[PDB]
Amino acid sequence: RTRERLVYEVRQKCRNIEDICISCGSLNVTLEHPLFVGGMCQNCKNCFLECAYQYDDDGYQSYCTICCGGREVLMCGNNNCCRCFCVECVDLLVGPGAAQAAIKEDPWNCYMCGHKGTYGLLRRREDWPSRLQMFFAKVYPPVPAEKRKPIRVLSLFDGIATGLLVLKDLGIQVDRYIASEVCEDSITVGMVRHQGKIMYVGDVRSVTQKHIQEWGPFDLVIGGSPCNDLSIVNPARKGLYEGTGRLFFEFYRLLHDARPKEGDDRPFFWLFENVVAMGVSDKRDISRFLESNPVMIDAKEVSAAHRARYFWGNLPGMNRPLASTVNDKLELQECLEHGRIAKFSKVRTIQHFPVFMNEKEDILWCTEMERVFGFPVHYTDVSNMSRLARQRLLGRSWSVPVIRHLFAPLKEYFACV
Amino acid sequence: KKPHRYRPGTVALREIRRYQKSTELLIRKLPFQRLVREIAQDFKTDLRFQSSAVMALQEASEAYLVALFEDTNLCAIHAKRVTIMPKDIQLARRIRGERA
Amino acid sequence: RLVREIAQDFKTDLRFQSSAVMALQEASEAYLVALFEDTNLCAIHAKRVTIMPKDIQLARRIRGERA
Amino acid sequence: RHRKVLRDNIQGITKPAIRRLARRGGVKRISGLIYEETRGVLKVFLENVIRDAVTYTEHAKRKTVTAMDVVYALKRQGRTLYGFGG
Amino acid sequence: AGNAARDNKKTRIIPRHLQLAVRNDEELNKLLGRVTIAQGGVLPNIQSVLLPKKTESSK
Amino acid sequence: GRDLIAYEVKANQRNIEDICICCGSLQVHTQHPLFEGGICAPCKDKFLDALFLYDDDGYQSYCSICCSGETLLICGNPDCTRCYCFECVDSLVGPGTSGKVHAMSNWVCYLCLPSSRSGLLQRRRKWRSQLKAFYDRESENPLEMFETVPVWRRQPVRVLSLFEDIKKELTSLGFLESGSDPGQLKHVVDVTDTVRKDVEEWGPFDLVYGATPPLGHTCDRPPSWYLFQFHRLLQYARPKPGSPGPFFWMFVDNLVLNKEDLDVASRFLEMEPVTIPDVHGGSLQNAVRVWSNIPAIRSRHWALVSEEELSLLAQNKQSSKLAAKWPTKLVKNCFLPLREYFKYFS
DNA sequence: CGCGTACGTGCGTTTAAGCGGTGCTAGAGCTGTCTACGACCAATTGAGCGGCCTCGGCACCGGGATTCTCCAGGGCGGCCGA
DNA sequence: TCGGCCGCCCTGGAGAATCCCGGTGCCGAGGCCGCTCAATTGGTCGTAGACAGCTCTAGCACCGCTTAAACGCACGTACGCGC
Ligand SMILES: Nc1ncnc2c1ncn2[C@@H]1O[C@H](CSCC[C@H](N)C(=O)O)[C@@H](O)[C@H]1O
Ligand SMILES: [Zn+2]
Ligand SMILES: [Zn+2]
Ligand SMILES: [Zn+2]
Ligand SMILES: [Zn+2]
Ligand SMILES: [Zn+2]
Ligand SMILES: [Zn+2]
Repeated sequence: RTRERLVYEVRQKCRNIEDICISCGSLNVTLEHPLFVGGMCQNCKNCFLECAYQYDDDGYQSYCTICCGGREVLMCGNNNCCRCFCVECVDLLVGPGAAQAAIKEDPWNCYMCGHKGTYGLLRRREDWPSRLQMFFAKVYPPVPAEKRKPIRVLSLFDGIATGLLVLKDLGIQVDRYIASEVCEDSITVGMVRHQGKIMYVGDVRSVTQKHIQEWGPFDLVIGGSPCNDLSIVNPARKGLYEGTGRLFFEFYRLLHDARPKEGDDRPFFWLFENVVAMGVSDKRDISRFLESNPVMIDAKEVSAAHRARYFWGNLPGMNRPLASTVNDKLELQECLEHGRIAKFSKVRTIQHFPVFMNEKEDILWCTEMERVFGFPVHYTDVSNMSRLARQRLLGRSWSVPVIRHLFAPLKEYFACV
Repeated sequence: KKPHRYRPGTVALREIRRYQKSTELLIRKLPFQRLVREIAQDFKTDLRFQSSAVMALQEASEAYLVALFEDTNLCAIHAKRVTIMPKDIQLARRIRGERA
Repeated sequence: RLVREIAQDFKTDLRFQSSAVMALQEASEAYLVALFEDTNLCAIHAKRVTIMPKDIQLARRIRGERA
Repeated sequence: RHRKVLRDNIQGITKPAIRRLARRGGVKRISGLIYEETRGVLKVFLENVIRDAVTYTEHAKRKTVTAMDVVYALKRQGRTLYGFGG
Repeated sequence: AGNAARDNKKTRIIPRHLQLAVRNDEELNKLLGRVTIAQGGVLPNIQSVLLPKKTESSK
Repeated sequence: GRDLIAYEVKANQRNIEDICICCGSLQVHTQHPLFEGGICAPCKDKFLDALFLYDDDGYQSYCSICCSGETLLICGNPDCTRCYCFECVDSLVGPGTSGKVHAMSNWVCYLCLPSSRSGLLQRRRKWRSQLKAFYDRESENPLEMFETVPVWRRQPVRVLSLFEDIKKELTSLGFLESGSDPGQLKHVVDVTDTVRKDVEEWGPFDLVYGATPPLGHTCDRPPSWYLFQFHRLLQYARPKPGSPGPFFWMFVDNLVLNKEDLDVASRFLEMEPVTIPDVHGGSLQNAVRVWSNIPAIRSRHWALVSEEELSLLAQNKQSSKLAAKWPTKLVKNCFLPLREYFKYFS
């Protein structure tokens, strides 16, 4: 109401659109809107952190990209776009009745996609990916090669031992690989694929500082806590402080136990992963506890999956843009087997059945999902585990080439094959 | 499977929450008044009562019965049951020392 | 000695008449015999012949002495 | 000063004493955890009665607890004792 | 009773408020044990055995 | 035989290590932790147990030196928590002196006096490390043991209170100086935006206290939050590894965390909780669980206190919530062993 | 109805309650003096209760959020006994 | 051989009831006023009680025998409890 009245003074050439917060109409303009012309208040910036990369079960965004609220949104018809625009924002910044006019357009393109750049009072700056990139963005020296040693890796909430597989693919010599896990299927996977070399512990809630000390020094501590109780798109979520969210704190403890003391300058590195859909207070508390700001890395650059994840850690050069390698499969069609056709160009895991086979809507294959996530083929085919269990295992797992990108400079710090 | 139906635990416990959170009288006023008059017929013929006297009798009688069903429910729980029985009321009144 | 120990918390340097201690002992033994009668009724009501601390707690709850 | 603090006299109430008080109460079979609970209940009962009787002695400006103060302390708690003067 | 009235979002003490005020306190309940307050009711206190088990099996 | 142990040293020319100074016995298992001399095995076992045990009535339930129940006196200088029996004082320094000591409440005890040689008492230099070795040999449990802080090398306590204020308590307990506000306690209601840089700016901390909300659920934030933030800021406030500095902590739960959160807290704080019941007013009043690394805090829990009765009290308190004060007085006592670590304001 | 544990029974030990003396002394109990504290009575007034009034705190009505409650279902699956 | 049936997890969706939120209305409580009788003040007696003194009763303390009973250990079968 008040915001709508203000926008009146904006179009009467009495107020600059760049001087008003186009999300909620607050006067406390501090930052500029990264996607379009206008200002942004701090409160809306926090809302913008949570809501932009939230997707519903249909594979489209949960909320409007502009105001990061809205009660009824317009979905986008154009290929590979997942954005939504709430009716209210469209009926202000573009013009009155433009929203219902977009409702009636059966082949409709949203304003983020359409070829033209000017749309009424709404203007889109062309540098929005780079500004968005920067918006979401004790140093050890290099060790000389002869002094390099095999890496020792602790992987908490190890899952299917993706980290050891990545280090093997990079040809780094692994002295030992200790892994905490509770799911029998996931325990089996590591044993088989890595030939018994993986020391399986059990419940991470049994792991003491004494255990960590007597297991010998660790060179790399890695992990991803369960995201079911952190991800905001779960209505029944218990947050960071209840249910399975609190396993992150156990990770924080064992990382603290595994970190060298001050004055001991031996090389040590860590990587923690979580979903982008994590709450403002949850994300803030995690970011404060790990004493760093997260780097946001999207799988779509190197892994042909729309999987935007936060990575806390101290791996060197982890800000540098992702450079694809020829080995990597940037296309979903370059991962499916012959006779199957990809609906979309990227799979969505944070149409429901993204396969066209024999003019029929088929579901995603487990092995094709393996190839998408960058795992060497038939990695999770070890025991007599259900399709549901293998799907859940691949879903919770890391994107392999993203982990290869992050782990890549560790080759300059430990012994290589 | 169109008409909805609850469980025997649910509706009973909702009634327990409803009648614990309320204060009003549960016995009807006129049958309780006829009961008080018929009991008073034996001790003296042709009484008269005040409305406040009958309401005071009803307040004290309902409070006495609610405390009695509290001890009755404890006696029922102690015998590994949930259903109260006349054994429970006789036990509660025999431990209160009122069997005379 | 139990009566003197319990009395030492309320007042120091007390002094008991022998008849007072005998009256306390009469009253306390009669109270415990009545309590074991209600405890025996609570034991029989639970289809048992063995009294348990549940029976003493139930007897002192129905009497109104959990206060 | 010249008064040793009496202690652990709740164990002066022996197991056969509570056994005989359960025999007079008509109890056929006594469990092992009866005795601690019975000592606790007898201790709380003596606490209440002596808490009244010492206050009756206090107001009388004496230092001797009489049998009459015990009878007054029990008759106040609705347990009228006979044989000691009402 | 003024605390019990403020909890119930009321600025007038009804006998329900005196009932909750006396019976929640332990020393006032010891003082007024054998005392009935008219139009009081009882305390909202349900035993922990008559409720259905709203739990989940860990295995 | 208590006037004989003052005769075996002076006349027979024997070593104090060769006589049990506790019960007068001639059989010596080990060497006494606080002073030079020997201790028989039962007195040794009981002496260790007595330190763990916490008494509401006095600084020590049973006597320090010989572990007797009665004949307890209070230390004169209020910055000391030591308590000795009358029979130890009579037997060692001489008859008719215990009465003189007990007669005043301002009589300087043996550890506060400039000279520690009274006539039959010998102090130990850097005794706390030897004391840790004493716990290591027989106590079967290596409980968290920070070096003791001498009176001469004493520091003003730097306190960080999270989610609950204790300035009134510590002021009543003599940890914070009244009248003068240099700011040796910082109360921080909101800590979501606290950073290591902030804590470094706030000055180095020696004691960080946290506590759960009171039973009236004042705030609409899950109670585990207090625990987890307490752990985080705790780790931040720990001194740089390889530094002789005391760091104490204590997280207190007034039965607001269920068994899940209880095990979680017990795991992070790496010990079992401490359940404390309050003075019965007929049946049971309220109770509180406490994690800490402060000496004689783990043994404060009383085995008589059951879980089911505690669950019932919790559910009668949570639903009723008549009183809504944080039980400051309940958790007030538990800091009492800490008295010998920081300066006391009378 | 099955199982197992824990309580009653019995015998040998030893712990101390009970009884019978003495002592002494703290303290209950009685008696004598007296004085200050409360009953009684007269004056007098202002605080407390009957009566009036007016107005807002709460009872009731109506609508939306919501929130536990009950049941369908996917799948699954294997397994299984038909 | 081989296809069709009961736990298990997981999940949530209709759905009847309940909590919250407003809107209206009413009657009961808060506040004002007269008045009148009970609270107050002043004074006076009379005896209840405070206090000194004496005495002499019983209460506490100690000690030494003496068995009565409390304790401790084995053991086995009857009852508590789970199904
Ligand atoms: N309490 C616990 N203790 C140990 N592991 C647990 C756990 N709770 C959940 N987990 C495991 O931790 C995993 C976190 S999902 C992360 C999987 C892993 N990062 C990967 O790349 O495969 C889950 O698969 C779950 O099986
Ligand atoms: Zn804004
Ligand atoms: Zn919008
Ligand atoms: Zn689009
Ligand atoms: Zn000894
Ligand atoms: Zn001292
Ligand atoms: Zn001593």
